[PDB]
Amino acid sequence: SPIDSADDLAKQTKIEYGAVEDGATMTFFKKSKISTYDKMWAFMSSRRQ
Amino acid sequence: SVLVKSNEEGIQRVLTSDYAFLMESTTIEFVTQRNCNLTQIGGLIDSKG
Repeated sequence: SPIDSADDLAKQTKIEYGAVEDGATMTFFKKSKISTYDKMWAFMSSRRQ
Repeated sequence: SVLVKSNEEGIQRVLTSDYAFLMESTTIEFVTQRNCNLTQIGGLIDSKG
């Protein structure tokens, strides 16, 4: 689907994503347990290389 | 059920059943260079020396 929802990023795995290494984008996504943000942290840390 | 004492019994289990075995990196390279019925999935998820 068109990815206008933030849950659509958790739905797909084709369109990959990254962020600048700030703790607001990395540490805040790591903790502060939201399930779609858990998916975001899982795809960021699993594709950290 | 999925806990394997050895390496090659896991090789027979991934060869026979609907089972996925986890090896580190180099034995994966050895069995993919050796056996043409097996393949690896994804990238290296850690950096063990």
